[PDB]
Parts: sequence; structure tokens; C-alpha cells
Amino acid sequence: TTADLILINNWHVVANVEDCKPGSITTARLLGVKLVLWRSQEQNSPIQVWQDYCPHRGVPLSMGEVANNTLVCPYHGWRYNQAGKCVQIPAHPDMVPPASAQAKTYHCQERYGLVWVCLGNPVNDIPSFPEWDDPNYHKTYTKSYLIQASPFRVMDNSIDVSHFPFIHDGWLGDRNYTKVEDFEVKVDKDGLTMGKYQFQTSRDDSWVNWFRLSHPLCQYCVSESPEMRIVDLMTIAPIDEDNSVLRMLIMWNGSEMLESKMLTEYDETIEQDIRILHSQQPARLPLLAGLPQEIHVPSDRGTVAYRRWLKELGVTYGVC
Amino acid sequence: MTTADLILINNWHVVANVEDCKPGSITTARLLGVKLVLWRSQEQNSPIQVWQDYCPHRGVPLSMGEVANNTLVCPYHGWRYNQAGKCVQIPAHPDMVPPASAQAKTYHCQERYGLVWVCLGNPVNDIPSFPEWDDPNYHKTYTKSYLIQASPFRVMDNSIDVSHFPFIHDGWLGDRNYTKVEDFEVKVDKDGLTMGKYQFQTSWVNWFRLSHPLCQYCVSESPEMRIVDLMTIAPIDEDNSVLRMLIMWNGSEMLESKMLTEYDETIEQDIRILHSQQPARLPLLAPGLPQEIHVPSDRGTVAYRRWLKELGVTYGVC
Amino acid sequence: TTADLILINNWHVVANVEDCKPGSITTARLLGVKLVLWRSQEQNSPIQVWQDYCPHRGVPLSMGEVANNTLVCPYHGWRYNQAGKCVQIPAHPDMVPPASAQAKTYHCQERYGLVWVCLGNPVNDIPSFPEWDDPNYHKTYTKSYLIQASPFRVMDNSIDVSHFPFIHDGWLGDRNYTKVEDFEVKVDKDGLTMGKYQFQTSRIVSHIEDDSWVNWFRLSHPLCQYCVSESPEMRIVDLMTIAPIDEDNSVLRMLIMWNGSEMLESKMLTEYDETIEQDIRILHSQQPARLPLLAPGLPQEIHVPSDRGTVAYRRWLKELGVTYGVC
Ligand SMILES: N=C1N[C@H]2[C@H](COC(N)=O)NC(=N)N3CCC[C@]23N1
Ligand SMILES: N=C1N[C@H]2[C@H](COC(N)=O)NC(=N)N3CCC[C@]23N1
Ligand SMILES: N=C1N[C@H]2[C@H](COC(N)=O)NC(=N)N3CCC[C@]23N1
Ligand code: FES
Ligand code: FES
Ligand code: FES
Ligand SMILES: [Fe+3]
Ligand SMILES: [Fe+3]
Ligand SMILES: [Fe+3]
Repeated sequence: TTADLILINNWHVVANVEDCKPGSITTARLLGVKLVLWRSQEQNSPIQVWQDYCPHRGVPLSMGEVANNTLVCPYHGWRYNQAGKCVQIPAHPDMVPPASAQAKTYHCQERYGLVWVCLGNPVNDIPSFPEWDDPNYHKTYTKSYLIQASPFRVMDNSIDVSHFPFIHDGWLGDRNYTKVEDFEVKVDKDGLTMGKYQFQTSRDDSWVNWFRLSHPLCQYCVSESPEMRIVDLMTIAPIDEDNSVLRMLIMWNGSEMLESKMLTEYDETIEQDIRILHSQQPARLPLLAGLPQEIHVPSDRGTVAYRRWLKELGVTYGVC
Repeated sequence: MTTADLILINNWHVVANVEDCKPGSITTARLLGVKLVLWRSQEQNSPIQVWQDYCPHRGVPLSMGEVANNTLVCPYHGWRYNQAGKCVQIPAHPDMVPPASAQAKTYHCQERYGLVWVCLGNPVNDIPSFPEWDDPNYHKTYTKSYLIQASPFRVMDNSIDVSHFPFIHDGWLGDRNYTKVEDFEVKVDKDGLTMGKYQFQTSWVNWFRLSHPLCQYCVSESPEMRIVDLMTIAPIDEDNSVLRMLIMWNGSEMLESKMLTEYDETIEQDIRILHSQQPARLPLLAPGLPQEIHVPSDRGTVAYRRWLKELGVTYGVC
Repeated sequence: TTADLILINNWHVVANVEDCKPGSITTARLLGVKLVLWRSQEQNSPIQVWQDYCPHRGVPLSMGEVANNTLVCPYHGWRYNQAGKCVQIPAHPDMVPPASAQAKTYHCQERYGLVWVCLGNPVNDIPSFPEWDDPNYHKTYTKSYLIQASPFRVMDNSIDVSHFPFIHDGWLGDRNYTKVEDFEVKVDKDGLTMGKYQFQTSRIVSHIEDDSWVNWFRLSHPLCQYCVSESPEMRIVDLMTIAPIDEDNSVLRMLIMWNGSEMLESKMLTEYDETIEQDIRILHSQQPARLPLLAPGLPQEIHVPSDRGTVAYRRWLKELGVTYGVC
């Protein structure tokens, strides 16, 4: 559709690299734009990410097929090379295709095993994830979670910490320890950082957490106990103003065998969050100024800072 | 889909049956485009709270929470709201007095006739009268609720209409062999709309009164017994209704199953018409479809449309 | 609904006559209008096509019943004769029904075994289909295909010929024969005509070696197409009609005739069913849903020479004043 510039000119994850096999075609949606992702059959071939649209008669290129190093539209068979240019119009095999005959292409980077996409001019870097190449850390990926909520509501819920003893009771919080101790929040040029805060729970029931968003739809979260360190990179694909795809990449320095339990814990807490997110009204995130206005208490300082940050960045897409 | 019409916002509407609201329970309803939460504490004889179904902290429906002692507890961060709607406890700051704004939006509620009546505005008018409720000679019964995809004013218009009886109610309220409708009287004044006595030839004498444009008090009488009912139409929005009937009669109590079946048969015969009617809003008088036609036997539905215009109704009409 | 007079003042197929038995009641939708089709029980009774609406309290007359030569509303039993005039108000059997007690009636004509309807004042005539009266030709009707696309996109796809060797590979074309030979197109007093166009394919309805086919078509009406497909061994003609339900939905029907053995009917229906469904898969996917007209978000349409017919179609639609379901 017509997102804002801080969104258009930023990188977003739209798929896992394992979803794009050689020779394959897959689809995604980002900020209202339909995307086609494709690869040739060659070893280690790159991923192309284009608007899913043939400009001849408006057919989705994702309904075609990969032939050699080209994507072929199914309707009249126009072939597009890896750079998106039409190289052949079969009805007129000796005709030079017109210059307008070209797919709209976008920037694509593989990083952390994820497929990152920028629909505009990539002025920002992909958020950093320092544990990625650390040999002491194993990795696992959650499945994708399609969520019927504004992406900025999804992230709001991920910055919120006082909800742990309620919807995450027995997982991330304790019904009997509801008080939220003071913590610090800074918004500056590194984005939003929420400082260390302790919360009592087993998954050894003492975990210190902090997290940083250099990017309003990506969160780097660190949770450390004396026994082990777990970090994750949470990415929210903003499908449109009202729908999101959540993905989490998780790394931990404990035993490799803990993987199956890691995914079960995340799956349980994510679905606990999704139940709330689908229920929230209005579905779009209200900024700081029918339905009453939002109320803020001191433990909301992080989510208040998020709303202030979004207003400062000029976000108008998926908010109110 | 909400209204400012005073005769609607400043009036009482049935949203539920009291049997559906047990102690410690949480139920939901919609009225005039507003989502409601109904809840009671676990105490015997506890009152029924009727609030907008909405936590002002982060906008979660309160109806997804639980009842704890005398409070409704939001599931997201556990804020606790007392029976008066005031937040009494915010668990992340156990010693803090909640902000004054930490309050549920509460509505007037009154139990009457075994029904839960709600006023979203300023309760000017009283709940409709139902004289037989106090008469120990009359048994009572409640139909199930009927959700109807039609304007509430179309639903009431169909309930004031009498000439359709020999057609869609053939064999139940009329007879296809006696289709002529005899003369009858209708009055609209300070007490609302009153339809005088009428009767249909078959092979029962009736009258009814509306003081409230979405409630109807019906009287039907035979030599054998007398039946009265209070039909209420909850206006969910401009295009959807919930119809309920409270039926009272002074014959044998054992007639209950048959009466419920007869009502069910004729109500469903009406719903088949109501769901099909075009346009869905009720057309008022003298305003790509032609204007309605009125014949003498439509005098009651004509008077109903005149009454709604005098009352200034704009919601659910056209 | 549309003010476009070329649509309102034209004829459109809404049913097959075989779908309208004596005494029957059926429904259809046309240009946003809900229709009721009904016939008396008498043999050879005419077909009435009315707005599906009782002017008393707004009930669909299609929910009623046919009694003698009247259609009876189910709600209060008012009876409407074949001309749409209410002749009986059962609540007041002696009253003179008011002049307003009258169904909205539309012009209806049966032609080629199809039910044609005009919602307005018919300027144009029903398109002509010369082989209808030729006794050398056998006929068959496809079933009706409901398509979630603009009627003008559906017709665009039927005027298109370069797509045959791709989505009709193995049926109307050959992935080894993708070049589209030159052909002519005219927009004039006859409407839109595509001149003879030869293409390479063997077909299920003819001999293995009979693989050089020649197509031709004419539209005098923007949503009906008369197509002729001819080889040295056989000649096949069809009348395709597209009923514009609304701006975004259409019903396609095809009446097929051929100068050959009546035994070929099953293979004829198989070929048309296979190819129509291949077209529908594309039609459902195209964006935007309305047909973009010519004009020197989404990029603009690109045109190459083999698009000369679909370009002429878009030009013709602007000359005719079409605004419904386009752009
Ligand atoms: N499902 C979730 N589990 C939690 C873990 C805690 O962090 C770590 N690194 O274990 N990760 C994470 N990103 N957050 C943000 C909100 C709470 C949570 N969401
Ligand atoms: N289904 C319906 N049964 C009838 C009964 C009247 O019968 C009694 N016994 O009061 N109740 C009622 N509200 N009305 C209004 C019109 C006809 C009717 N609708
Ligand atoms: N599904 C379709 N089958 C075809 C038949 C004859 O076509 C051929 N090529 O024999 N009839 C017809 N009107 N048309 C227009 C487009 C192609 C076609 N659509
Ligand atoms: S629509 Fe893609 S080649 Fe024609
Ligand atoms: S949303 Fe209700 S307590 Fe936070
Ligand atoms: S609505 Fe058709 S007869 Fe009354
Ligand atoms: Fe959570
Ligand atoms: Fe009725
Ligand atoms: Fe085709």
C-alpha cells in the first residue's frame, strides 16, 4: 500500500532461507505489496525478490515456472532474467522486448539464515545479532506465526514485561510475584533499549533480561541465568496494517539436546501472546493521543517509550 | 454502529435472560453497536454488572478474564475492577492507588420479568408494563432467543402486520381460504401505539400495545384461555436483531411444549420473510427500489411508521 | 448498477431456455439488478423477466408461486398477471388495486435456445448467429461458468490469441510453436472483428494430422462473441455470451455448433471445458480486477503487436462510453 519512509527504507524478514530451494518459487506479502521469491537450479544460486506482477496483462509471476536462469510468466510466456528484465516475448521471438517490459525488483539479503527484503532505498543496516558465528552457541528457528494484529501491536506486546505473571503463568512468570521492579528505558540513536530487569521463574529460577530494537519491528532479546545464556532475534513481517508474521531465531550456549524443549517453550508463550493480540481493540496501535484513551502506569515505561519513538520516527502505518 | 437517537439510547433493552447469568459467570452481548460484558460475583443474590467489554489499560475484552471474589480481573495484566467498575488493584504496583481513569464504562441494569434490561444512556422512560407478571393465575415460559438478520424496526413492523397470517402462517394463525381482513382500529397517542381488536376467520381475538417502539405487549383471548406475551427486540446494530418472547397464559401448565412449538413454527415462518426483505432498513413515510404501497389493512404498520418519524428515529430506518 | 446506456439499453443472456420449464420460477442477476424469471404452466407460455421485488413490503417475488397465469407473492398473496399488473389483493378482494401495484418488468426474448433480457430501452438487436438455422450443423451447450472477474476482463481473454500455446498447451497450441502470425483487426459499424488467424495445433475433435486451424470472430455487442474455427476437415462456430452480474463477477456460456458427426459432441464439450477452465485460472488472478482502458501503484499495461485485438477492444469500449467494470 503506502507505508511510511522509515518502514519502506528498512529491511524486513519475509522467509527462511530453507523455504527457498533451488529452482523453487514462493510468495510473501510486505507492507501491502505482493512478492515473488525465486531461485534458479544452480548450486548456491541467489534469491530474487520481485513484486508478484507481470506488467503485460497483470498476472502473478508466481504462477509461472523457473526455466534455466529465468522466471516465465504462465499467460503469454514472457521470460524475465535474474535482473528482472524481459529477455523474450515468444509471440514475437525476434522482437527486442520493450524497455518497459521488466519486473519491479527489490533488494534482498540472506543473513542469519533469513531472507531480508528492502522495498525502498536501504539506508539502514540489517540489525546485528552478535551470537550468530559464536561456536559456543547452537541455533534453532521457530515456525512462522501468522497473527491477525497490527505489527506495531505485536511488537508492543513483545516489549511489555508486566504481563508475564498472568498470560505466561508458570512459563515466564509467577502468579505469586506480580510486582514489577523499576527498570530503565532509553530511546536514542541505537533505537530503544530496555535495561536489565529481573523476574523470578523456572523454565534455577533467576533470569536477567534486556533487549534492544534498532528497528521498530525487530527485537534482539538476551536472557541470562547463571547456568546458561539464551538470545533471540524476533522479526515481525508487516503484511499490511492489520496482519503480521512473527518469526524467532533462538541461540543458546547450553547443551544442543535442549533444542526440542526450547521450541516447545517458545511455541507455548507465543500462542499465549497471540490469544491476547487477536482480541485487542482497536487493532492498530494507538499513539499517545468511542473507546477510552490508553492508561499508563510506571511499569509501562518501555511501552510508553515505544509509542513515543514511533511518533518521533513518523510512523502512521498500522497505528492510530 | 451506534446511535444518538434518544428514544433508543435513553431507553431500556433486554440483552439476556436472568437464567443465563449464574453467579460467578461471565457472558457477552451486543446492544446498539456496543459490546457488553455481563458478570456476577459468586455470592448468592449478587447483582448483575453490565459494562462495555473493554479494559482501558491496553484494550483487551474484560470478558476474557475471570471473576475473583467481588471483582472482574482482566487476563492481560490482572487489573481488578470492583462491582462499581473502579479498578481497585494493579498487581505490578501493589501499593499504588490506581489512576482515577482506571475505571470500567458502566451501564444501568435492571432485572425485571426474569429478563436483564440495560439502558446505555439516561434512563428517562420506565421499563414497559406487563400486568400479568404479578397474576398468580398465569404460568410463564420463555422462548429461546432468535438472532435475525434484519433491522429491529423491520422485525417490529412484521409483528404489527396482521394481513400476512393466511399466507406464511397458513394452518397456524390464518387459513388460506379466508384471506379478507376485516376493519380494525389503531391509535397513536401519549401511551404509544395501540391496535384494537381483530380476529381471523378459520375453518381467537387479539390486540396489542407498544409504549416502547421495540417492545410489544400482545393479548390473545379465546373462550378457553387467555395468552399474553411481551415480545422484546434487542437492536444489535442497524441490521441485526435478537427477538425474545415472554409468554404467559392461564390455562393448563402442560400446554407449554405445544405453545413453544407453535411460537417456534410461526417465528421461523416470519424470519424467512424478514431475512429476504429489501431494503433491510424499514422505510418511513413520504420520503433503486420503489416506495412502499399501503392498503387499508396496513393501517397499523402505517401508523407505526408515522410514530417512528414523530419520535425522531433515524437508526435502522430509511 | 450502471448508467452506461450501451449496457442498460442492450440485450444480455441470463438463462438457457431449457432451465425455464412451464410453471417454473428461477432467478438471475444482471448489472446489479436481481431478476425473477417465470412461466405459466400452459404449453408454450412466454417467459416473464421482472425485478425480483414486491412493491408492497419488499419481498422477493421469486420466493412465491405460479398460479394459473399469475405470480403470487408469498407474504400477503398479491397476484401479478403476465404483464406485471397486480390483479388481486387478497386482503381487499373487491378493491381496485392502485396503479402503483405493479411489478417492474423488463423486455425478454428467446433466441438460440437462450433467454435474452434488456433492462432499458433496446436500441441494439440481439447479436446474429447464422449457423443456428443451418441443418448441416449439430449443436451443444456448455454448462455455465461463474467467474470472479470483470465481464470486460473475461471478454478480453477471449479476444486474446497469443496465450494459446501456453495456458492451452496441448489443446489449442503447442509449446514448440509460440510465434503468432500477423492478422488484422477492425473496429467499425460491425463492431470489433478479428480477421482470419492461422495457428498450429492438433485438436481432440479431429484427425491426428489435421493440425492447421484458422480462427475468426466478430463482436457487435461488447459482451457477446461469434467465433468461427475452421480446418480443411471441419468447421466449428460458437456464440459466447458473458452475463455481467456486477462490475466484478460474470457468467460465461458457450453455444457450440459444428458441421460434422453428432458423435463428436462429448469430445467437443471436453475440449471447451478443459480450455475454459485453463482461462479461468488466469482470469481469477489478474489485477486490477477491472479492465484497464488505454491511457498514454501498479505499472501500466504493455502492448505488443499480437495484442492488436485486445488493444482495439479497450479502444472500442471507451468510444462506446463504458465506465462499468473498466479501469
Ligand atoms: N515468546 C517469548 N519468549 C520470551 C523470550 C525471552 O528472551 C529470551 N532471550 O529468552 N524471547 C523474547 N523475544 N521475548 C520478548 C517478549 C518475551 C519473549 N517472548
Ligand atoms: N409469532 C407470533 N405469534 C403471535 C403471538 C400473539 O399470540 C398471543 N397469544 O399473544 N405473539 C406475538 N407477539 N404476536 C404479534 C403478532 C402475531 C404474534 N407473532
Ligand atoms: N475456451 C475457449 N475455447 C475457444 C473456442 C474456439 O477457439 C479455438 N481456438 O478453436 N471458442 C471461443 N470463442 N474462443 C475464444 C478464445 C479461444 C476460445 N476460448
Ligand atoms: S500477462 Fe505475463 S506474459 Fe502476458
Ligand atoms: S489490558 Fe487489562 S490489565 Fe492490561
Ligand atoms: S410484500 Fe408482497 S404481497 Fe405484501
Ligand atoms: Fe508475552
Ligand atoms: Fe407473522
Ligand atoms: Fe483461452
